[PDB]
Amino acid sequence: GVTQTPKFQVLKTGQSMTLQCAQDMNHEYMSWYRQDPGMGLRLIHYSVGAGITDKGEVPNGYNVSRSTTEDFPLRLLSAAPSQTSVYFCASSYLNRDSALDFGPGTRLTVLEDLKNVFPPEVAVFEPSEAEISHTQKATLVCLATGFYPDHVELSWWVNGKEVHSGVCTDPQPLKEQPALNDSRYALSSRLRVSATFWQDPRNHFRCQVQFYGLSENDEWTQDRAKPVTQIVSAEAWGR
Amino acid sequence: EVEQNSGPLSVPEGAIASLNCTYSDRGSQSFFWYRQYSGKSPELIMFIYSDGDKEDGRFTAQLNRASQYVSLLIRDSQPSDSATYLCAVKSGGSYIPTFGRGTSLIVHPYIQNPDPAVYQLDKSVCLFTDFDSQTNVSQSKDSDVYITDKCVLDMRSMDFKSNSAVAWSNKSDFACANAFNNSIIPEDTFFPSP
Amino acid sequence: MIQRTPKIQVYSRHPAENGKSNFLNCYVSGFHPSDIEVDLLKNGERIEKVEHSDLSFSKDWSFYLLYYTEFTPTEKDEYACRVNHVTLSQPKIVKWDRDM
Amino acid sequence: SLLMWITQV
Amino acid sequence: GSHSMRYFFTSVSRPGRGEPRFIAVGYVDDTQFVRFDSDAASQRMEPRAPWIEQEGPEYWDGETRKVKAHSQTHRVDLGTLRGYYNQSEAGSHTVQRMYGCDVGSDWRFLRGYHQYAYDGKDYIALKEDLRSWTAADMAAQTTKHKWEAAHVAEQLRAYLEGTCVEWLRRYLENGKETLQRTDAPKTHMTHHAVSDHEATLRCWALSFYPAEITLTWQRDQDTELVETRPAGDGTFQKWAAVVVPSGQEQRYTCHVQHEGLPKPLTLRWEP
Repeated sequence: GVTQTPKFQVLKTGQSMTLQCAQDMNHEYMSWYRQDPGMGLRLIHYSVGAGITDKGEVPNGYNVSRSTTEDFPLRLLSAAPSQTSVYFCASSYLNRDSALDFGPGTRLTVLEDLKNVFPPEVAVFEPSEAEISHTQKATLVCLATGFYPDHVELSWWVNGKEVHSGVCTDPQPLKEQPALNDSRYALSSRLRVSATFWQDPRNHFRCQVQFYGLSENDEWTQDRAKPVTQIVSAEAWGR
Repeated sequence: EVEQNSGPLSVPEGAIASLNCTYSDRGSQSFFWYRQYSGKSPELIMFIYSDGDKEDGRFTAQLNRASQYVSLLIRDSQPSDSATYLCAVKSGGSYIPTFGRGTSLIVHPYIQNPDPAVYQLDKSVCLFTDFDSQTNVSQSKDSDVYITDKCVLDMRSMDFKSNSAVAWSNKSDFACANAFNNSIIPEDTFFPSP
Repeated sequence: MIQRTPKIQVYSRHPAENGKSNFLNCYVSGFHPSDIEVDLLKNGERIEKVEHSDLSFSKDWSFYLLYYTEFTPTEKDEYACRVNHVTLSQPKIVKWDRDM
Repeated sequence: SLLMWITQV
Repeated sequence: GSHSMRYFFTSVSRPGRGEPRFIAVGYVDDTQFVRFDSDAASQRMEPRAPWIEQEGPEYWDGETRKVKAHSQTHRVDLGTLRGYYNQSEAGSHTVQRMYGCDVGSDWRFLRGYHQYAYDGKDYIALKEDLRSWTAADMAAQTTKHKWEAAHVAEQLRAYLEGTCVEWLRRYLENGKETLQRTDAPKTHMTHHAVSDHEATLRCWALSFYPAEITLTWQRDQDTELVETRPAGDGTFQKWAAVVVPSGQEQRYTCHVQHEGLPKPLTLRWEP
């Protein structure tokens, strides 16, 4: 299908970056959309084939090139805070009935200063004894707290295998200081299993939060550790 | 060009979800429905070009060129159908499909045997769980207390859905009895004393 | 993999009159593939400012092409068209006969 | 004016 | 009278030389009016006639975008057709496409066309009904089933019966004095000896438009006939010859039929 890299990115105002988009389906048509809370999908640039690109609804601040069938990179010339968005690459054939095929997407956050970037603290809280006797079930909750920007992927792992059955994660995080403009975030998730599975001490439960922040490329002069891209896990065993 | 009400639209599990989308250009040729889960990419469900109905499993696209609208009906709606549904239209004078802003659909699960309860698990965490789908959890009065919105989990192997809401605070004032005072809780909600 | 040999016709736009302005044409047609080399010659020397039409084809899929240039024919000057193609092992010269 | 909708072989 | 608009596309692969060659040309009747060449400097659909130049920037951006989209389709098709016939990467191959529409005396739709060739051979063509495909071999039957599934015929039939005829009528009104003219052939005969007993009679037709013309000999065998050829100024030329026994040239006649001539001409040479 359509691949695009990177999936998350932090930039400081004024930096350049190129969002890659590649497809292996010999689509003639290729496009770049941005998606923002209030405004839906808006078209940046498109290309009906190699050697032609065209402007969309919101082209300003962006460049594209189409020198090959497969690739259609989007360059940000001088990163601005208003370019903070989710970016989708979309390609299709040229039949009347051809539908767009969208890439996984690229969450970009452009900041004035990188000092607000923090990774998450992660904690697993074990099930209530009262829940176990009352419902014959055991709910673990995981809290991911104090992170910025909102660039996290939470997952539950049971005995080394990722699980989706009996999992709820919040669609959006909470602002810890809702008044403050550059507020750090909190996210929660639940893993529910039967009491039989929890109370068995052989079983091992891990809440994993992949945080996307700075790279080795970026500079860091602060006293605290560089808030790099990292996986932060919290653990639990049965009782 | 292409208009869509944003929602959210609430539908009970099992009922028909009805999503609409109008368009201004009579020269429109093909019409598309994409589904986008929260934090994921839009994915095609189905397209339609000829006037009438088109069935594909639980989905039915409906096109009416005289009144200039496209519809998506979802029979036997499930909680996993909760998503943003994007309408797109391709036309005669361009290769660019025209998108509507998308309609958010939430399908509330049918809880068979409601068992509303508030359990206790730096920081302590209270879990308001097993409650009815008509219960709306409200945000906190106090700012040091954080409360998440209700969340639907699905234990596949046992076919058991469950609503849940989490709350926490580092304050020693905070207790699980206090947690959800601002919400209209069910009258017979279980509050154990560990 | 089928190949077709070009048919060459060398001629003038108007009926030739000595010491009078005209055009010299070389019309190559019926060939395949499209890759072809066409020069117009004056007394065995390649003429430099030679224009050509945009590649098109006939109902049988074979290509046709008009190569042309401006010239003033005289009694003694000899004009030709030299054409090379994969079907031809050597470049083929066709002399301009003013009654063909 | 050229064709618009083109489908690959 | 009867009129037509055709587009001709030539796509050629260039192994180990990168980008394939793409050439596109548009005709109204026998008059070329537009072209695109991937090797040209502009990368635009360019005018090749005076009457088309009065179309505004919107037309040229649209056609350029459309032709660039044709080239991208064709670029992929070369690779796909290579796979179907299991051919090497190192050989050059050619794809051709022709489409267009006819109109009668009343300027209403008459017929439409969409044909497609690989290495100078029929691959797949749309029938006169405009709903159905002729596939020339097993590889083109794959393309047939794929184009039936994607409703290609329906989409082409919409273009051929609608857009194609509307733009043809528009070009016929814009280039009226070029396209609705009919130049009759100017004719003469030449005689040359080849022998004591034989002699060539050549019959000429010059400065005629359009190119459809018939030259035939009559007595009361050894007939040569060249391919109709462009003069380079919009008009066409053709000659026909016969080798005849000398002293009997008076009994041979050349016959010329052309829509510019109100009645067909008979030409005779006498010693």
